[PDB]
Amino acid sequence: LRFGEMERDCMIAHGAASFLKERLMEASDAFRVHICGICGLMTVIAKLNHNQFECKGCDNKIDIYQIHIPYAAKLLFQELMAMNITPRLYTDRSRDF
Amino acid sequence: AGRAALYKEVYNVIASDGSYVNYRHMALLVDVMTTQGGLTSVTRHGFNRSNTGALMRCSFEETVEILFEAGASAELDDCRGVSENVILGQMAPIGTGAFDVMIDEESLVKYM
Amino acid sequence: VGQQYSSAPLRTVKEVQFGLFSPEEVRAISVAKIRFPETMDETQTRAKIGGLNDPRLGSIDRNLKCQTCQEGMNECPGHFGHIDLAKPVFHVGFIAKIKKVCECVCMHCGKLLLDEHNELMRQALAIKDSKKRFAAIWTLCKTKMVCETDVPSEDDPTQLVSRGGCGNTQPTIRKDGLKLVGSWKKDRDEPELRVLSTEEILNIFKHISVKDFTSLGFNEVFSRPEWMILTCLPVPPPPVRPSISFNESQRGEDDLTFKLADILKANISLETLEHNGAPHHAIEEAESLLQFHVATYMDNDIAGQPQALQKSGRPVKSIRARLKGKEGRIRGNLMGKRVDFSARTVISGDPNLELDQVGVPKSIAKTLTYPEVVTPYNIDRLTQLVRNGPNEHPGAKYVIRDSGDRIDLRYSKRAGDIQLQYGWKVERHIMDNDPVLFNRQPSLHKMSMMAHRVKVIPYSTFRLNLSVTSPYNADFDGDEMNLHVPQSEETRAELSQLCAVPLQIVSPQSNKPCMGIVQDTLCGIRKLTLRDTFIELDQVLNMLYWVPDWDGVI
Amino acid sequence: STSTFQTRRRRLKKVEEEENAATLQLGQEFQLKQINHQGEEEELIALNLSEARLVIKEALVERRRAFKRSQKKTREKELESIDVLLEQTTGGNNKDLKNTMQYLTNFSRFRDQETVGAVIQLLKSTGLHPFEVAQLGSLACDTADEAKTLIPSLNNKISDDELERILKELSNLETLY
Amino acid sequence: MFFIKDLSLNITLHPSFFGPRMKQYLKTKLLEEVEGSCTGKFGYILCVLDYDNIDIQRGRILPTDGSAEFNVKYRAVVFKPFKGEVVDGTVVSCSQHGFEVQVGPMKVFVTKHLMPQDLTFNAGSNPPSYQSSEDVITIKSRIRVKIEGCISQVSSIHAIGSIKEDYLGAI
Amino acid sequence: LKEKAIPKDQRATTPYMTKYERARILGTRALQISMNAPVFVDLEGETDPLRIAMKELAEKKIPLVIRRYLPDGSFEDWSVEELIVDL
Amino acid sequence: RLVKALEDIMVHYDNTTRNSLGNVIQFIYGEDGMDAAHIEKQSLDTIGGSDAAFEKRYRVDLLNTDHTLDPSLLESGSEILGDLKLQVLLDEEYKQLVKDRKFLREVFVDGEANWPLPVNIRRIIQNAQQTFHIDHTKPSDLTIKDIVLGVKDLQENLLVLRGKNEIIQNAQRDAVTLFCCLLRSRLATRRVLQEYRLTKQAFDWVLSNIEAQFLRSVVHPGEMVGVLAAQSIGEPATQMTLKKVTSGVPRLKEILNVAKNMKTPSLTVY
Amino acid sequence: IFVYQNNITPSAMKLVPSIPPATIETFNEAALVVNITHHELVPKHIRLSSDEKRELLKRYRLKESQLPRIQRADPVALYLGLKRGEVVKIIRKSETSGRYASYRICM
DNA sequence: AGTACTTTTCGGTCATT
RNA sequence: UUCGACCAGA
DNA sequence: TAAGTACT
Ligand SMILES: [Mg+2]
Ligand SMILES: [Zn+2]
Ligand SMILES: [Zn+2]
Ligand SMILES: [Zn+2]
Repeated sequence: LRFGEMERDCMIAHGAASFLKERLMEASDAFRVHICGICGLMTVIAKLNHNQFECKGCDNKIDIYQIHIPYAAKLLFQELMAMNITPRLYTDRSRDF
Repeated sequence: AGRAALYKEVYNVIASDGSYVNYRHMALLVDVMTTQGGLTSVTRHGFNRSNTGALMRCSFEETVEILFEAGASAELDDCRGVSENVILGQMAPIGTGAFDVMIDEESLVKYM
Repeated sequence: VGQQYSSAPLRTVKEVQFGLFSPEEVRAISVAKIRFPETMDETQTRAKIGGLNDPRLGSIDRNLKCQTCQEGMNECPGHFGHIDLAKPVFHVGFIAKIKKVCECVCMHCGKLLLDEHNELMRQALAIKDSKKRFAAIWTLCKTKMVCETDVPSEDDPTQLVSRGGCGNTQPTIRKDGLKLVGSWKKDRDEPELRVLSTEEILNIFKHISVKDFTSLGFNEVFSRPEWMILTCLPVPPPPVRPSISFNESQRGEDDLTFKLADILKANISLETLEHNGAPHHAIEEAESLLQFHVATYMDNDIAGQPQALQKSGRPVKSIRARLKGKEGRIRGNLMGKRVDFSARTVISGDPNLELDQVGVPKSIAKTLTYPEVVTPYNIDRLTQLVRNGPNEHPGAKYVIRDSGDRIDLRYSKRAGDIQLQYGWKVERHIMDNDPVLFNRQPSLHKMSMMAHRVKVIPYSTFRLNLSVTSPYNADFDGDEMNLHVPQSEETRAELSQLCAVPLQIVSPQSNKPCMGIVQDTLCGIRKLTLRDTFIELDQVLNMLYWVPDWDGVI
Repeated sequence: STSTFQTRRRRLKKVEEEENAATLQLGQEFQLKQINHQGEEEELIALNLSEARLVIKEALVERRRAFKRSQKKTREKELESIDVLLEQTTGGNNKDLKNTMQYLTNFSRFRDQETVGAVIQLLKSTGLHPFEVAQLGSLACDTADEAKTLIPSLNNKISDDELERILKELSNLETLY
Repeated sequence: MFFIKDLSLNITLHPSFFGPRMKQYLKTKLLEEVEGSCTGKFGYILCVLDYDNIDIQRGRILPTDGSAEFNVKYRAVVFKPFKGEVVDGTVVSCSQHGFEVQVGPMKVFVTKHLMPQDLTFNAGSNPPSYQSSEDVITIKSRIRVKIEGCISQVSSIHAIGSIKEDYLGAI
Repeated sequence: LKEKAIPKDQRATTPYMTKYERARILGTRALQISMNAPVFVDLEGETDPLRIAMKELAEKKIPLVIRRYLPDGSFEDWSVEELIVDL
Repeated sequence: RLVKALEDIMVHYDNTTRNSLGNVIQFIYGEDGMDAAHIEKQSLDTIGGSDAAFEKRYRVDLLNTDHTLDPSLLESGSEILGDLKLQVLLDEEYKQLVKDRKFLREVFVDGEANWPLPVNIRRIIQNAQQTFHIDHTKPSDLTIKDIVLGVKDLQENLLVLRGKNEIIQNAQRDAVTLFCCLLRSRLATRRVLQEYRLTKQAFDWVLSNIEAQFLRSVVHPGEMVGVLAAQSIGEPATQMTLKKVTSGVPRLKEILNVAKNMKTPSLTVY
Repeated sequence: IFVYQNNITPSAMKLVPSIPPATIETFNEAALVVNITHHELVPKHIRLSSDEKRELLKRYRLKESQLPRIQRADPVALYLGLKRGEVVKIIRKSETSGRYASYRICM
């Protein structure tokens, strides 16, 4: 079935935080990607076996994170990139506030 | 005084029908419309232009148009918006998520 | 989610840094040269040429290989590729600025058109808001069309101070299709119309100052004006433009995979002109073609008509189109999704449930499942459900062990067998009193979605209590309703502790309760009241028995 | 992995990874000015062999102790004495530590926490940088040349005579065997 | 050369172990994933000091599984050779391409052609060696090398050193 | 970061546990309990985690700490023990 | 629209209403920090009523045979008559109830005295009543000091905001004022003894409850009030099924759009 | 304060901000016939010392931007004549709690 | 300154690519 | 799969 | 349907 926009706004109202996620992630999309702790991208060439990780270019192998985001969102990003736009995914805020 | 009117008028629209809404609601809205400076409209023209992140406004009326000028002016998004997280698959800072929980190792001993 | 452990630490996204790809970066990232426009058939031989899709990029045919990255299909997200263009092209969406920028700076030297020297400018240089400086700056120098070399400082208008030089008059500019053209006024008379070559624009930008960027809504690290022009083109990997196979010996390519195919073609053709019979300007008749495709690929709903129809007259899904509001990604994939653990049917009233319940049909209860974790507290009960099977009602239909592997209870040669292990999970059937989220769209209320108690019942309908009718705003003239099932011990909590119907009784939207008594029960509660109305023993006894909490005191 | 008390704001262009040479230019992770947990500043911590042998032993020991509060609820002679301290408070599969103790205990230059102390009190009047004030401690040096040449970061930081005196008091403190 | 750097690490504890002596388990695991590790930005982690005052701080419960994550702050003894660093160690392996010295937890290798000339290589020796006019280098023989360059890798670090300068060789 | 940590004194938030807090503490705790975590109350025969939680939460024997963040980023720390539970 | 425009608004732990920027939109949710759900239409008795009748009800004069509490009500009835130190509190009280009157009449000019307010006091007493089987016959046992000095001690505990300073604690007083008017309205000496014969027990109870009750009606930092407020308005907007003004739905549309050329423009000049 | 009748010449007004610190203001007669602050709706405003303001901020942990704003040309902003940066405290009546304290910074 | 244009506005069937 | 039409509904 | 901006 469909947990559309309104069905969200509702849980938001309810304050039913986690449930909202559970609907959005675990019971739907939910995907695990790897990022470069330098250039917030999906670049990372994760061989999840020989634990190699790399990311030539920003050239890494050390600073690499892993995250969970809706596949659709991955796509959103990749799509945006295909449009030459860069959406950086950083795992730590540096702008304070 | 404008707020005072903008409210009064909105209140009336809901009274004419013989319905009732607790001040606070109409207030809040009438307020969001005002604070900023004058009469900010509830439309892609107004509010969806504020300093709010990109990803957030991104989800209403202008999407791509908005995203494009986001990376072109290298914006930075806080990810404090309900939307922001929903798009990332993270727990939004909302009710249940307006705080964190921890295992106090100390108190975890007095208990036994 | 995703499966297969990764020694990589896991965090949550905290910031989203928006930028623009620098040709140099695009190259570094890519793992594919992408020279050929073809798809595969190494001469019909099935596979994939080191040309387009997978010249090292992602895959298909259910085959590990993703640059050894293996893992295969599910897990290996895409790996961007690139495609070195022939000559710089605009960015269909940026044209607006690229233009509005030139109008802010003069060519040849490439520098601002209003220094701290002009006071009106000062004011426009204190405003801290990329979107606003650049909106005021522009309004200020869009008018002046003479790269002043000497201006009257903060003193006498008599004395003239110097700065940058080259008064080369500034041409006003207008937009014709995907190209920028401007006229240079000559005094003595008559204009001078010439097309602004990208090659040219791009350059004037490359030379704009470091502090000049910034002054104008930009960012030295993430978005230099010079990047609004495409030199290198990132190539989205299959997963963005997947195929569709009808087994084998057929096709199935995606819209995008074609516009690249075109862009590619239109690019090569160009190249083979500047290294061959180059009738100088019989080329810019084929360089506009690249600017076109590389434009339409991203946006295809422009002003200059030509829809770039694909043989058969079908429009062509531009990337932009995929994100555009409603029905698309952002709004229809992210802000709202289709989900699992959900059911819907026809609702009908039942004067025999408590308010906070909801009758679920056995049919569904046996379909919907809740993952429970084998615990000493339950081991017993759980093992019984498992045994019971996925056909009997109180039962379960999936046992999952630590070894991240699913035991399909309805087939597994061991269904009857199996002893659970503390720590295993046993997806079981929904059971009497499993908190669930019930709802009737359109949902425009906290209450349009409330937590009910699951009461497994016969017959095919969600049977809801009457009094909880007005909140959802539902009738039974064939009205349907949606049920969602929680999944984590904590998720339920969130429903039961905040969304449970008993809780919604009084609403803040009008500081008064939001459910009451209707139809029969109401109409009858009046009659049953009247002075005139009396009741005799035999019955007053049955009526008493009915209020479940009767203290048994006639 | 194991982060290190200093969030260096990496803004995209990670390119300047200088060289590592006895130009007292050690990775950013080893500037003379590093940060302590308390949040305070503190000089780098350079350990010359045998001084390290003591810090390790000292912790490996006081571990075996607090590893029993909870339990309830001569050269060749030290090799055996240490092997045990490991097969008691070590991971045993820390083949490195084993090998670091042999080495660390074989090429060491001091046995008394009193002798290593004076060595320090001594070199710590030089104003030299931690890395030098280490090598000097763990490397035999008879001439100002054997020194000012195996530790080229010194060269102009100390008069040969002066550095020669220091070298004297070292062989004079150098515990026997 | 050996250092005492201040580090930190994040451990994800399963609710299982939310016992009475959790602290105990944490530390325990701290050590499982550090003492013996290796990096290019820290090099050889050898020993966690001050086992007792290890800071755990309040760990926060993740939010899908009760696993909690504490930022175990600690301090330990590290060691990462450098280029131009002079160290002496015991030789270990020795072939026709050079011998390999073992400076602590690391192995520094010296090339046949990175030594002097009057020092040739004797094959028919038992055990294998390198002879000189007055010097002889083989297994147990102690050498003092100058690490020309470093190469990090996996969970170890190797490097090539020379004995062609002065005050370099046997002892 | 500690300048962003407010002292147990000077504390200013609500002395009582917010409905979302308890909502989450119970869930969170329930979850952990269901994970075979240790239970700090004698189960009077109970066997449902959220039920055990509700119990732990009433004898205020729950080792959790609610960290309340403020708009500017600084937070306050309260303990299920402290927090009053009206509702 | 309404929604998307107020998603990000919620009450933060400081009891301020903000959005994702931290932009205060309301300093106290709804100008009072009370959760809509805990509210009922009460009547501020102190408002209406002839200046004459106002006295006959709230006025107490211990120095007058005809304006004192007849000892048939209070236990220490006869031993009070005349006392001058009490008539000071007793007068302080009245000067206040009166200050109140004028205040309300400055806020609710319509004279309308029924308003939504946390803590239903009427009922809270109604219970106090039949909970202690209070007899409208025998005399109370309250000190006039008992009453007046505890009602004052109550207001001190109806805390909405907490802050340890002036700017904050000054807001506190603000976001409570109206409620208290209603409070003193119903806990005035004369009333407390003649209208609802409370005993010390009753009164000390009625107090304790009002406090707790109040403290529950506050708003929980966490509430996503924005989406709430949005819906609360937008919901009854759908139900709108349809003197010559612009009307409902089209008008609301006209308002949210902030349109320069509104169909009906009008303007009422008194 | 200069009170013009029907208008001032665009040649003159561009002479006000040319002599700081001092400041000048231009008011039309027809606009001052009635005092707007006397209107039923308009609640009373109040200037705040750069002392009282640096406070409001500290007490709410606000940054200048997160504060509600009033227009540099807002009728009442002129009546009192604020300056980009000055804060006005708006105190009004309320059907939820007698009085409500609000703050408006300026742009 | 007027006219045209764009956006925004919870199931199965048929036909063609 | 996609577009489009219809529908059908509440 | 109907309004509002941006655009011709
Ligand atoms: Mg219906
Ligand atoms: Zn990278
Ligand atoms: Zn791959
Ligand atoms: Zn120029």
